[PDB]
Amino acid sequence: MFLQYYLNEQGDRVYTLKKFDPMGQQTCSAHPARFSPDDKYSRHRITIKKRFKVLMTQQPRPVL
Amino acid sequence: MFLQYYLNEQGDRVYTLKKFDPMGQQTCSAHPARFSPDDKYSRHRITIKKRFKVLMTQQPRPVL
Amino acid sequence: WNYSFSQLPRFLSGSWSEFSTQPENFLKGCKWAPDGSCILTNSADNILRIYNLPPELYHVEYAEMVPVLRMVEGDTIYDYCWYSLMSSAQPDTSYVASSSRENPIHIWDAFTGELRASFRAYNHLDELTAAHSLCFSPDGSQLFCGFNRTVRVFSTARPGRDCEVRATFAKKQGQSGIISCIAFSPAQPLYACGSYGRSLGLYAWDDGSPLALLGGHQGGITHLCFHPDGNRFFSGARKDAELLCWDLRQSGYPLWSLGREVTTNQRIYFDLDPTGQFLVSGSTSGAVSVWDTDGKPEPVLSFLPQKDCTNGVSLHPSLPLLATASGQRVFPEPTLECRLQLWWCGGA
Amino acid sequence: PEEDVAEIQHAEEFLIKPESKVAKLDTSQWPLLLKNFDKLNVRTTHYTPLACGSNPLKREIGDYIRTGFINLDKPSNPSSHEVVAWIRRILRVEKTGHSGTLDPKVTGCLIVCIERATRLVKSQQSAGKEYVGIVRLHNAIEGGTQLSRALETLTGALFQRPPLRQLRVRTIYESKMIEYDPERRLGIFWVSCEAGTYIRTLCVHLGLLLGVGGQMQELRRVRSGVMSEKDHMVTMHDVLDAQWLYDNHKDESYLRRVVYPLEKLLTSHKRLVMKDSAVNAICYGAKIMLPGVLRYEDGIEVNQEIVVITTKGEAICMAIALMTTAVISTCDHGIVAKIKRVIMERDTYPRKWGLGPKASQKKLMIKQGLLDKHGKPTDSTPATWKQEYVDYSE
Amino acid sequence: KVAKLDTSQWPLLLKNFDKLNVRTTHYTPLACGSNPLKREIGDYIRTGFINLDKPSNPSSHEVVAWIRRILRVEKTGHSGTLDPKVTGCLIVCIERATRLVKSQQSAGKEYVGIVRLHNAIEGGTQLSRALETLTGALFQRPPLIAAVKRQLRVRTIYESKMIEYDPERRLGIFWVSCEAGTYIRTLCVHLGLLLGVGGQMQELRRVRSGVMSEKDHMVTMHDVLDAQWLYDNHKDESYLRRVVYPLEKLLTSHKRLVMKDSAVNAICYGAKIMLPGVLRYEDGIEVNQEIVVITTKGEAICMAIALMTTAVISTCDHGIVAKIKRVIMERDTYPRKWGLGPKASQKKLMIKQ
Amino acid sequence: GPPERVVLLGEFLHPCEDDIVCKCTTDENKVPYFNAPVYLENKEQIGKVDEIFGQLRDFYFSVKLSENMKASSFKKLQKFYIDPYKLLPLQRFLPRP
Amino acid sequence: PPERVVLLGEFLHPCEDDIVCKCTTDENKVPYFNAPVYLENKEQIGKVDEIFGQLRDFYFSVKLSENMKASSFKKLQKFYIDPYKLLPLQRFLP
Amino acid sequence: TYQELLVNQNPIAQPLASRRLTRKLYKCIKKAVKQKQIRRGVKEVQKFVNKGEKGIMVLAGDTLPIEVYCHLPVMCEDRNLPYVYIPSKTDLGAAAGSKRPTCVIMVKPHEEYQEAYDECLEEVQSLPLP
Amino acid sequence: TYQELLVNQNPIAQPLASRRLTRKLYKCIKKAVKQKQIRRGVKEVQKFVNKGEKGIMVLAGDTLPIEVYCHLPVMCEDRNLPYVYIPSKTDLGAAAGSKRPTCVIMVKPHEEYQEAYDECLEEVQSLPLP
RNA sequence: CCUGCGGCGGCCGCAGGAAGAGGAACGGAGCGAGUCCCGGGCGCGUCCCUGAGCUGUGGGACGUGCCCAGGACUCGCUCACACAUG
Repeated sequence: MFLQYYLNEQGDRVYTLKKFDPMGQQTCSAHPARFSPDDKYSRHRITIKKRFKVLMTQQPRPVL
Repeated sequence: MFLQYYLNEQGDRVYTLKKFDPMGQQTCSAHPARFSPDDKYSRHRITIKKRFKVLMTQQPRPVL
Repeated sequence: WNYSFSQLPRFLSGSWSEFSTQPENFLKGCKWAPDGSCILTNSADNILRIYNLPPELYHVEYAEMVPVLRMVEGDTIYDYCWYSLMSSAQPDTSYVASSSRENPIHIWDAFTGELRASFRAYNHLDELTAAHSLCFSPDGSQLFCGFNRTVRVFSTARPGRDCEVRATFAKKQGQSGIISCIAFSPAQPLYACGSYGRSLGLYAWDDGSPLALLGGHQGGITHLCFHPDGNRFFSGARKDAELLCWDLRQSGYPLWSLGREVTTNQRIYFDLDPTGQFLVSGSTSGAVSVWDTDGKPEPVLSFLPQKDCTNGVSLHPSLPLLATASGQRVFPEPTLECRLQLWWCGGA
Repeated sequence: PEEDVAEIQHAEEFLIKPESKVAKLDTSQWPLLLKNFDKLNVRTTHYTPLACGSNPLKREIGDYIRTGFINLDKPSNPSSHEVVAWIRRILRVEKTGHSGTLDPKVTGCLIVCIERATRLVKSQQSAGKEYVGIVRLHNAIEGGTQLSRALETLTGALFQRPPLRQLRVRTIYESKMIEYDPERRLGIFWVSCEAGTYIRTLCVHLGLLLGVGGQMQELRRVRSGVMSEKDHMVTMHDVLDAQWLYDNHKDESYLRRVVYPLEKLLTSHKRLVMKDSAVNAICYGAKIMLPGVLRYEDGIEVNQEIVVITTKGEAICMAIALMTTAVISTCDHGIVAKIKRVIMERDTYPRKWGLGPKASQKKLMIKQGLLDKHGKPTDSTPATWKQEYVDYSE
Repeated sequence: KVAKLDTSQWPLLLKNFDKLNVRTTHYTPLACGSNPLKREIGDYIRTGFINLDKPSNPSSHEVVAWIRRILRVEKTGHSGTLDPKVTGCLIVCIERATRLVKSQQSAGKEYVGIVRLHNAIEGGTQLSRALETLTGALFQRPPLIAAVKRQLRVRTIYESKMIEYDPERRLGIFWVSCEAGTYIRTLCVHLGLLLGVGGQMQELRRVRSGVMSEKDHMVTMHDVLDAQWLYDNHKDESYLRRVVYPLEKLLTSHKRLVMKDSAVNAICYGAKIMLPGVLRYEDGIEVNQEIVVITTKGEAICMAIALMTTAVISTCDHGIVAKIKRVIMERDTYPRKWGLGPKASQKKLMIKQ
Repeated sequence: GPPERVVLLGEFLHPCEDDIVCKCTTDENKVPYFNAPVYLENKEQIGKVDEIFGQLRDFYFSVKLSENMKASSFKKLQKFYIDPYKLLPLQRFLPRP
Repeated sequence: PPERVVLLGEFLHPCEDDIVCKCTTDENKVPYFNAPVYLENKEQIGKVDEIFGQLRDFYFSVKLSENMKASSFKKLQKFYIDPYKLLPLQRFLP
Repeated sequence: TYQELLVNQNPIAQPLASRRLTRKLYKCIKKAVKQKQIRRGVKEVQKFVNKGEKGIMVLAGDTLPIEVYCHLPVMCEDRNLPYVYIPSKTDLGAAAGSKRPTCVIMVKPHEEYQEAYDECLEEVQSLPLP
Repeated sequence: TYQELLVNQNPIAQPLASRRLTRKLYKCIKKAVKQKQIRRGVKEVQKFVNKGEKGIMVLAGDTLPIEVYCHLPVMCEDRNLPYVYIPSKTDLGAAAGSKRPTCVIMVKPHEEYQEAYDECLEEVQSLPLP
């Protein structure tokens, strides 16, 4: 893959072909992580994502 | 019994086995004093609790 | 060889350096292995240590004794004993029982030093209760242990949760208090229980049925010994001066009384000859004293292993050695180091 | 001062006092189809609520999933069909669909409709979309100016062949070149699409028009109709983790973060609120007639597509408006809309047609024989009824 | 001086009253209520509850019996059974407050205990990870084996934490947030099994019952006895008024429905909660949700189950908003003023006429 | 008498105080009765089920060993087997639907 | 052999073995796929393979015959097709 | 060390013995224990104040929660017994030949130590009321 | 550069190896690759971690999206296998031998470099808990 | 005639309807009883105990007076039969 992005101040993706944003910090891979239907490792991800306060429930809720 | 505690700057409880808290004070037992319904020293307790300004009424009102 | 105190026992080296690792340590007693291979010592740091007979005895200033294992318990050890039928010829028999505060009865293997088995005893609320005394039956098949108004019998073949319960105090009648020590008779089905409620009881091994209940020490009873005579046995207590002698023939009253200084709430051990003739006791004054039981037991000797309480003694089953353990609780005033030692008690 | 404040609290008297002023609500932050619910035009308030349904967000977790959809970020290996099959197996639901087929390598927005929400799949599939993708030019060119010119030239209603075929026409609303690398000749474009537009074909045409030739290197869908990657987007890992957390901890929360109710998709549409008695009739396939209406929005126009909702904010059906907003306000009778797609399951709301005054009168007159057995007039019919009653089936 | 306050500072159920939705602003105030804090002392204690720090020796049943003998009242109930040796937070509801006890017994708990391990482990991290394994919905059996066979059941632990480990004594302090009915003794046993060394519960304290925690408003049995003594001897209410809180403090978390003054006694007699009576209603009222119905002075009339949502209440003009779950208030606290409204008067007239 | 056939019940984890802890492996996450016998692959009784503890999908159990059995005998990931009629479905512990 | 021909369009820059061409067909009618393309001399250069661009001014490309090379063709050169293959634009528009 | 112990005090901790008076009280307790003339623990001290036995009552100033012993000063003031607070319960246990702590000791008068006992009484009553 | 590398770290990337330990780990990886004792990539690493193999698992704190290696550090804790994060993807890749980046490797012991392996093992196990 | 579901962008089959959209007291409350899944603890008081035994902020002996599993589900008695007064 070659597609990379850095967020705006406005909070939305700006795609770029570079490995670094114009302020020098690393751009993220645009594509999601690989998945297979047979992950039994959901427990491990939930544990860690709780410990560092990054589980999706812990973020403030979206506007509905 | 083993549970001791000391107070955090919030005024919350930090539970310890240590007889001393990290700042050097003694820790309090987590458990309240033993009680009897036939206790007859209510007068005495109220008297010196008033005397040293530590009766419950003399504390600031709880916000509700 | 033989045991004979014609003179003061001779010093062979002990262990002093270990116990200093904890400030205000002391030894809670020592016991020879029933084959004489090694000696087990409890301590105020709750670590069961074990020393071999230094081969310097067979092979001058000895080396200081160092233990081969250190079986760490998590809380205060109430009792500990060698397996009744231990031998060096048979590896699997060589294990140690131990009882600790609010822990089960741990079994430790005496060669490797690992935890090997656990016996768990529970009250009516399904809560764990600790054993204040331990004893292996003289046939090795059972592990008797003491509790408050209760003796429970575990089977050594099935470690786990299963025990017979033998109530010793029944509808406020019988032997009360914490049963502090258990012993068996070399000949007879008797076993004898001492209690912190200052009392003795004799029971039937197969039943648990009371045979007698006997007069009091002026303090809680802490140790027992049967003579190689099935006929006669001895007992001691905490904060008593007197060490009492009993007999199964003409029972009901202690035949003789012997004097020793106990002024602490300590188990001051005493021990007999493997042939039964001599009786040796420690004391809080430090003075170890010896009687000849071959009439009233006749005083033989007193000597001072150290200038502190001698709380544990034990006599080697084959060989002339005496072992002593030392120390007591140090009391403060608000604002003398303990040791295991060995002695030769044979002829020159 | 909380010491002062608390002594005031115990000392002095509190009451919610009478006033003569008008009570005006603020519904601007009610959820989904209940937003600005007071600003609707009101026909009547006299009806009986039935307490049988739910507010869409606060549905029980069973019904929440069955009415729900996921704004998924598609992983790069599987096909969209295989993805929705995975999602069906994870949630243990029986039926699933999506808003459009991303060919396997492509990632991005895939609106995965679950169970009863799959009734919306056709409307989601027809919706306009946006893409980000890489074009790999086979030969060099004067620069990004030329690629931007090619993208401008292709911004229109276009001829397209599918990849291997027949000719088709799809429109591309707006195109920009994000950036271009002259070293590898990889350029990244953003295009807004009519649904069904082929981006591989567009890349080939960019190559042809430039003359260098080119391909699509990889592609990402950033928007699928109303949902964007900015907008509540969830990964496959989030779906699986959510279902696992719900099973093991019994914690509904993380599923309720991943799955949304279908009423979120309809939010753009104009609303028309029905009496609870009307709801199950519309679910069974009835016409949407004026006596049922309680509320209706501004700017409802003839043949416009509107969402027909209950008083709890649920969606009953998608519908085609026959009366303008002004006509709805003024008229005595008629059909305000007709069904296009019934969303709500039958017998969620109970069966209460034929119990009202006019319909009971007609129902009685059939038994009296004053109308034919088929309900249409006879010589026995009174002149008053035969004049006044307008049968919508003619 | 009340006008100085924000509505956010108004006490109990009137807190943030103006951020409720407003149906109407007109009614005729009757005189015969009070703010729950300003109840006359007998009434105050009959409606009140105590957030108690339970002592170590007695059972919770004994504790509540002692409370109802100290305060001269005839009914008491508690938040959840604490085993005799267990200390901590026990909500004790007095007289009319006993109507809320099933709500309290369902509520979530927090505990702080100590587990004694029967053999050594590598350190605190093993115990913490073993606590993580036992979070979620768990199989448990009640803590006695002496009764031959006991049924297995599922209990949920929401969070767990390890606060200290003492390798010398093999003691670890754990904090557990869990649902009511969870057996912590059994948790210690299973934690010991999971480490492989064995274990027991050494000691336990409950630090939260539902909405009440040990942090604030918690008092000792000595406070109850001494407050009753001070009231009897010197006729001073003040120290009782700090020991006992009104039951409205328990209901603060619930969604609110504010009634016209005429509707109150009708509800207390068992009438359903009609929409013409409603003055104000809270965002997020849902169908079949348990809500609290209050008077304009803040007094809880009843626990009601909502038969309308918030938007439905906004749209309609009459009908059942809610049905009674449990009536807190007594009859004729407010006078009978039903049957006097316009439509009901029409119906009365036309039945006679 | 021994049962007719037996189904996979668990893998062997650490011993615990002359008693053995097992991870439970059952095909529908079926849950055993208390004191149900536990067998080897030989349909040979090693003990009985004492404790059940775990997360409802993902749970453990403990075995009280037989009169002559001994915890040292077993090896990590060794399998144990149970009479299928002694199992209960996981649905039975979930609430009234 | 071709019966009769009419205009397709006008030359534009070449592509990979292919010619890209601007269609200027009368009233913007559209060719078939595989439609043979002829010169002014009525000799076949190849056949149409791609049709692209926006509807009114749309382009196309030709798969050239093995006898021809893209280098031969010239600016403002026109290309031809039999009118019986041309399709009316209103088949696609609505 | 007196300062560190001073940090540990209760709210009711006054009147608090001077450092030298604290040493005097400890040594007097030591002498009285050798004579078997103290009562210690709230249970004994309370019981024998009820029976009316005289003495000096020494209280640990670091005892929490206060409600275990805080009734005792009024029990003394009713009978006009002398009482005083000392900085720690561990020292109060230590002076009584104990390794465990205790929060109250009553020192009864007896012949051998009485000169020091009368000195202790003399200073304890000299103490300012709070 | 290390200060700049701390800007790029993902939310779960702790405990993070200190700069000295980071250089030490690079050196240890470079020794271990020469004996073919490293694993690399999440697929291989997790396969052999399931198989029962042990070592030090080194993780790149740069990794986004996190979901790929997130299951690894709890999977370590279940097996009591040590793990540590280091501040870049590219240097971890380079030390492993990959010219392209890598997000996880597993350095295993061998007799040649085990002095440095024991340095890494003890220093990593003696890192603070987050 | 309308809707829903399935099968190859229209058709075919099967299933549910034929819908004008009712009801400003419906059918409640409070209290009590019945049917299904006390041997001890605690409190107090004639003497011991800093036990290495929990323990003096309390443990024991001998005396002596307050506490007794929750949840389903049915209906007898009292009071109403309530749309809440611009």
